[PDB]
Amino acid sequence: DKATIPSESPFAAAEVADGAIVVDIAKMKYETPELHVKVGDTVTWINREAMGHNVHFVAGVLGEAALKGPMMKKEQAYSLTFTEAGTYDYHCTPHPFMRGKVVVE
Ligand SMILES: [Cu+2]
Repeated sequence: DKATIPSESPFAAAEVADGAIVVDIAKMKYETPELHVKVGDTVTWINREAMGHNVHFVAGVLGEAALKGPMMKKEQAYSLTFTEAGTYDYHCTPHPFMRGKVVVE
């Protein structure tokens, strides 16, 4: 896979890891819709809003399978550790007008 999943469950915003690269979700948007990171980095999405959101990568992007992340409640978080250079587009499953990308290089 081009990413590993530290936790299949969301977890509390306060539990975000030192060194994680944070993307806030607020105002029905990924607040950093184009993020550039290094191989080995952990990206953590944190939902800052009442409405639930996830991150969803279709099949062939992070590996063979689609990665449909868990729904994050307000002040919940979810991480992916990127292990290979590339450009990885994602969207929010319930809100597909929410689009983002992670560029690993
Ligand atoms: Cu959403």
